[PDB]
Amino acid sequence: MTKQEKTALNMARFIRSQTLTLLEKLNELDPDEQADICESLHDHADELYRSCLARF
Amino acid sequence: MTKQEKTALNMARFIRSQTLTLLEKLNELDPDEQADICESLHDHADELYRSCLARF
Repeated sequence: MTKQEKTALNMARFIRSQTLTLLEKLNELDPDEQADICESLHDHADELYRSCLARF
Repeated sequence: MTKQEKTALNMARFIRSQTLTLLEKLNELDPDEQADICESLHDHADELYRSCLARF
């Protein structure tokens, strides 16, 4: 278990935690607003993915 | 422009900001770790989406 591996795992734990907080907050908005936010999260996750592939 | 609309927009601005920070940090991990994190973000965005649809 390298230090960097611990950092990657912490990042994953952070994302899981943040996601649960977002669910709680989204429940406070209207359906269409929830849809807009979820779409943005999805699109941003994919741009990150392509950005990592590009910087290779 | 309702208060709730301002909250939704702030949430979007927060997600954009967090995403840019994640790009910076992912560049510090190995390719396979980057792939693992990006996949988790993508899967979590979709679970959120389905969770919002379910709670309707």
